[PDB]
Amino acid sequence: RDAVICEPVRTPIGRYGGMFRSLTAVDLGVTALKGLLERTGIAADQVEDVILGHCYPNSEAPAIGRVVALDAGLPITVPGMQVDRRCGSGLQAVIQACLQVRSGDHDLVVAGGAESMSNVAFYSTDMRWGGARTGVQIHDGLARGRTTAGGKFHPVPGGMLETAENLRREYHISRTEQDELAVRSHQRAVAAQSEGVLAEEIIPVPVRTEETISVDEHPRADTTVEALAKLKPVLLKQDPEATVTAGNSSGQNDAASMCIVTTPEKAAELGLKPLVRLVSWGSAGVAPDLMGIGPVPATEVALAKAGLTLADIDLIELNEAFAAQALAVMREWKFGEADHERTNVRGSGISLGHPVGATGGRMLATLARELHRREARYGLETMCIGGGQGLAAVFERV
Amino acid sequence: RDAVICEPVRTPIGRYGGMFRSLTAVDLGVTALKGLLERTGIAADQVEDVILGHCYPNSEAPAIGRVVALDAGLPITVPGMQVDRRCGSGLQAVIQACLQVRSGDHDLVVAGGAESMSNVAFYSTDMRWGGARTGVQIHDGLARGRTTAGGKFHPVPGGMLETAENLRREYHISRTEQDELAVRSHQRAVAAQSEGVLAEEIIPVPVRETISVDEHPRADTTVEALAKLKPVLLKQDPEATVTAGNSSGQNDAASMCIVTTPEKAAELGLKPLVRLVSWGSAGVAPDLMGIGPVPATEVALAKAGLTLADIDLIELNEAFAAQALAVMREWKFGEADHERTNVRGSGISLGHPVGATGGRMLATLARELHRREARYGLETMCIGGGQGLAAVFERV
Amino acid sequence: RDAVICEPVRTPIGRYGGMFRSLTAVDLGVTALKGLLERTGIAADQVEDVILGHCYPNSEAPAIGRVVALDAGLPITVPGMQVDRRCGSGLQAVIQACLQVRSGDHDLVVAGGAESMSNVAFYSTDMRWGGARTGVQIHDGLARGRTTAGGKFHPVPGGMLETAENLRREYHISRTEQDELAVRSHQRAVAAQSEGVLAEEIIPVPVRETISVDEHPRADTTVEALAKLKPVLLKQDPEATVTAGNSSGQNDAASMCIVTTPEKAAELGLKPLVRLVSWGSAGVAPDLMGIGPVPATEVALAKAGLTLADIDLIELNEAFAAQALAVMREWKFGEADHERTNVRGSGISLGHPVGATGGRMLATLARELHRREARYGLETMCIGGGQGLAAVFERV
Amino acid sequence: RDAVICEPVRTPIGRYGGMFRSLTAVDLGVTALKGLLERTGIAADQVEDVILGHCYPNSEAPAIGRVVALDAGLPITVPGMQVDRRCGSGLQAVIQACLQVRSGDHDLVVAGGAESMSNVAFYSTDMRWGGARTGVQIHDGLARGRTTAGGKFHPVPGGMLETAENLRREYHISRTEQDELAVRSHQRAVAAQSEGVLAEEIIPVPVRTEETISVDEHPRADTTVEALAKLKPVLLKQDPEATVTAGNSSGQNDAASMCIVTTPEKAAELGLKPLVRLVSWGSAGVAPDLMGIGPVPATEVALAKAGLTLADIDLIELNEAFAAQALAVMREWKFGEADHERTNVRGSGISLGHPVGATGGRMLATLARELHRREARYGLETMCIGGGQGLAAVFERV
Repeated sequence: RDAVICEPVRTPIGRYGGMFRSLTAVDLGVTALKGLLERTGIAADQVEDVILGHCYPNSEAPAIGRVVALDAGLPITVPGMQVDRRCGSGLQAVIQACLQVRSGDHDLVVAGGAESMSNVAFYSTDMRWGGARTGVQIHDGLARGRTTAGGKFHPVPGGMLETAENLRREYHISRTEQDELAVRSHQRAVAAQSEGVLAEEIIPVPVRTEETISVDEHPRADTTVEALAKLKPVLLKQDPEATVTAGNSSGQNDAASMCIVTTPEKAAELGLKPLVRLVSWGSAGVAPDLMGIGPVPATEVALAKAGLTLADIDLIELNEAFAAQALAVMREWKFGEADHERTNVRGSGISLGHPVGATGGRMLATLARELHRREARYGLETMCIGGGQGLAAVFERV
Repeated sequence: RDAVICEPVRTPIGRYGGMFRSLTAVDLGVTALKGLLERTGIAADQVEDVILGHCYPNSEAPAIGRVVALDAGLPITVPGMQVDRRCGSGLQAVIQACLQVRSGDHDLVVAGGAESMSNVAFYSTDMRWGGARTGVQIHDGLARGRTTAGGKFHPVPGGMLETAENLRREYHISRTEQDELAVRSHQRAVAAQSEGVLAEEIIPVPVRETISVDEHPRADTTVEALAKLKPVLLKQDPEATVTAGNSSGQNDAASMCIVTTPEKAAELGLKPLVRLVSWGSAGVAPDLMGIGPVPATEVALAKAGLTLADIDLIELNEAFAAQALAVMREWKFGEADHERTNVRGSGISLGHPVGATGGRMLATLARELHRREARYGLETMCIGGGQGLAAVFERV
Repeated sequence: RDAVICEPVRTPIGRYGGMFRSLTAVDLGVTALKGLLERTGIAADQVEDVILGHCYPNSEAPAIGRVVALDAGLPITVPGMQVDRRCGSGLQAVIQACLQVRSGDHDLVVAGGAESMSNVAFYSTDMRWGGARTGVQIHDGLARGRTTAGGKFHPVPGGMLETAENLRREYHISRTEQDELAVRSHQRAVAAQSEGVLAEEIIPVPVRETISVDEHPRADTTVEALAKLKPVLLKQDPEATVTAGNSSGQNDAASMCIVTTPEKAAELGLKPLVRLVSWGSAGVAPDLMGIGPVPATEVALAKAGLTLADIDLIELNEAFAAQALAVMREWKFGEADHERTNVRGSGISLGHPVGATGGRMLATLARELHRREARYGLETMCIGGGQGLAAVFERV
Repeated sequence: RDAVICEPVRTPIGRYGGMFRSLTAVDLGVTALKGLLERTGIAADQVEDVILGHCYPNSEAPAIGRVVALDAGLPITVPGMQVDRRCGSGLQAVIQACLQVRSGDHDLVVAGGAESMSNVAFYSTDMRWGGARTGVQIHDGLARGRTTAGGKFHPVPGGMLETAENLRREYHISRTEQDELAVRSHQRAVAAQSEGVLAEEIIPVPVRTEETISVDEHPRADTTVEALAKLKPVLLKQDPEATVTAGNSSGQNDAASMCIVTTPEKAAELGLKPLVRLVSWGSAGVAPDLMGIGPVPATEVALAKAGLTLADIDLIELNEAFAAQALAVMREWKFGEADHERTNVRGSGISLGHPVGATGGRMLATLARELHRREARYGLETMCIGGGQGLAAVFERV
């Protein structure tokens, strides 16, 4: 039986330290979840699991999908959980949801993701037993995670950005091209805002001052290659040829994404309108210091399973973790000017942001809704993953 | 296709602050994973995913299954990830493994769990934008999580231990009943040790000395001795019964198994022990979490078209004696059922290294089914925050 | 022999969280000390000791006098130290400097104070020997010191402010009288600004922009406006009167001066402004701390063979209007006396940067005693935890 | 007027994390102070000031002398305060008490020191306004203080220990020499114990599992050059010629010290028995990275003021922060092995411990009492100070 995606929504995406700074990841998740349930009008006891991608969990919200469900006023009979495959966590959550619905185990579950990078904890492993002899180290959850996802045998001191430079280096990718991709990104997000399509994607978020925010914080209409040319590469001191700036990289962000994963039968029965179904997915491991190229093997797996080629794909969502990383993938994919027209049509991580746990759900909402709008057939959602992985899923319009 | 479980193993279980205090959750997981690969002799590049339950993750090891893969020396081509459904995380990892093997997506994956509760972080969310007006709090990862899992509308100030006092109160469970279960638990664990059946489950672990025995079980445990302990919530509640002796502890361990198909198992010369029949999950009141196994088991049994009468062996994690006794009252157990339940010990005697508990129960359930030539096995646990998880397995 | 005070200076006084927030107590101390040496033209190796009152010290700057000396570029041969007698600390530093000059041990030393209440540390006594059992608490140094200065036998939960309410209650001091004094204090501060007399006390501070103006005094304070403010402790006490308007605040600053002999001074071109006649210290009940200046002053007047009527100028740090008015009650002040007291403002308008307050009061008293060609000045202050300190100086 | 010292006493000295770990600096101070007043019988309202050296103050006890007075039950009329000149703080408190008694301001005050190094705080200056852009550090009050004391232009990343190797290197001091000094220190402390002389100095401390402790925790009778040779130099990694070990270094410790400072005329009126009068004191600054040599110029100043030379000094207390550091000073003094007979005759920081704020009064209680038992005339007390200072005082038997 099929697994279909219904009403994929998200909150707007705030900047790190920005408009959502005072909201927890649970706050955003509850908003998105309540928005989803209001739009679909389904009974709350129809939900059989809430599975959330979530990359900086802590005991403020253990097994966060459960906490989100309770805090949104779902029955205590609704189970939930947390998954982490770094940047792929929100797609991981969806795939998991698809497997347990296709299997006959559940008829309807929620898949999503929530991240408040503004409020990632500082933590220490030296206070339980005392620093009387070692001292006490405190770690930024965000900063520390950049150096550890490849474990002790594959060190990347400069984390993901360092690997983005590695790709720049290996693929001989110019700064200009990187900032050019950056500009397109902002233009498509800003275009999509004005063309009124983001309205169906977004659950507005009430913050309190009772101001309801319904626009993404990071996109800018005045973005240009000349302005971006002025930006300093983050690793310039250690690398003369460094190209990666804050301007052609995705930032740190706050957001939540939610959707319904069900069977076509159950959806008809509840008056849902399925937008896509899962055709295939793939995962893959690559070298931690080249994590950015993770989408290429992942996508090959997903395409092979489905019996498709990349030419069979009408729409592409590729999280653009860094411009150099994304361009590397598109080089491997042998992309023309023509291919950019079907890729990241409403923006990407660079323009919208990268609220890690929620990104898979953002890309999905965009992909699902745009396939429908273009009456296109196949979509590919794929992303690189810190520590050296890739995830890809192929969807087909219903 | 069928998904079968092969070579379900685990490290010994260390006490909180005890023998494994110097080892991280990754250290423990790496040792279990390497011991698994060494026993099965399978090439590392056969592993298509490492899915681990891990309830107190932090940035020392993001997406821990991937880190454990790489730190165990597995190729960069092996993916991995982390899952948290509290106490059910280990079973959850196994279930997901079965779903992606049964679906035809993967042929062979590793499912397991890792927890170093000795090294769970202290943390704050008041230090980034400053604690000028709010003040600053630093939370014990363990302690804080006990109160927040039911969310803001179902806080439990006394954590999971409060929920056990609730079930004891509701079910009229005497202190003596609880301590008898506890004594039974230690008896079985120690008996299992002396019998030598543990050598099959356990991956020995080297510390800076090579350990291969569980830290917590005690041969000398008596009802009279346990009567001497003071209930943790005595001040709050004069008829409190839950002590450190009839509770499961905080612990360190890692658990690993192969999830694969009969066809792939046979090519690799593996010995499939059980296959997954069905599973069920459920939500209950956070303050009554401990009852979680009752509706989750119903679901798993319903799906399998079985009844509890059809179940030859049961693994129930006994987070607390009072919690477990409440489950078994709903199951209407007699003396005799006790004989097919947790026959090599439980959380009370072996400890509860949360993320790794599910794989502990599976290693015993899978192996004990084969050892007894029995047919059906049930694995179930309560879950902090008010959930339950259950899985039915069938001997291959 | 004689001890005379030369060139008493200070930085502007920043609000807590305000204009100097990014500057450390050492940043403020170094600026003030460099300003002092610049104005005086003294050679750096002529400084024999740097003694600083400093009430929230921490290991970023141990024995802060020495750190400030070295960071201001004095040679490694210049000793330095830290003193703490709460609010009296800066006066305590001056008195110590006088003692070891008058004794003949030293010919020239620097006395001062430095406080960055913006950067007072958060600290914990639970992280050394382990937090699992107790939990880990981290305290605001400022919030914490509110309840501890009187020890365990004389608790004052509401801190110094509670003692201000105590004095309000004992002396039947009206809310309106308090606010009148607060307006008075702001008027004199701005007056002193506009008249350019302050430019002489102040070493301007460069921030990443040079600042030379105190942050808290407001030209527009009215009894009408202050009446709107709510008593901090009104919830506990309906008759509470002490607000943020008629209290001294939390602030950042440093003060410095030269303490030398008349001969060394003449020899170096220094212009001695005053000499220390006498000083006194006293302890009072922690819960009536604010009355501290009354016994302290009597001690000091007594050792000087003077009476209060003999004093030409008073500096009284008004930590709170209610406290200040209580002292003035006991001093049987009349409207005329208010004219010779705190003529350039006080804690309420300028702020109360604890360790640097004594040096502020001294810079005003010394220089206003020359402006007015007067003879004796009194500097006195209540102290955290139930103390009082006072010093009589005489114009040279 | 002279300043004379009566009844200098001290608590036993606990080890870092040892027998006094559940006691605060105030607890130790209250005990020593109650002990002083109970021995002497001095009426409490005769005390005009309680001045305590204290190097790791925090808001648990602001102006610690005042707190200790109150907590010891003294009348609310007794003022008090805290001073910090690091290692010199206990002597500094005594010197200040002498100045303000010699001047006529006071007739009688308490001077002492208190330190619970077991209980020194960890702290941060990054948490009030947030560490979003700076990150967060938590510092050991103890380890941090050792690297910051010389300010920004004289950083010492290796702390006190580094300065000790510096002295070892510049004075060509052998490990064996250092360990020999350490052995002797323990011998003399251990002998002082068995000879019964320490009971005069010591105020026994009640502690609850209740026991009464009256013996110093760190001195050990089994200290041998052979045993010491076995320990590895703390800075060996950095410096293959490193010689300084925990065995030839003073420990971190908890204790408190108290004495009466008064005039001959006041002591007579109350029937007190003064032990010594303050002849002179000196203070000096040296390079922070050579802080350990501080006593040499400090002592020169005190001797010059006194019209004395080192030849006139019958007894010497020198706090040996490190054997290397102490030997360097003795090398400057041109000390023979014969001078060891008059120097630290009941032990030193290496054996007895070094509870910083209370060390000054520890040395004074020994010096004053030993000067009378030997009916010698002059005694010197000097100490090197972290951050590059020295403090010295000459006392005369009364």
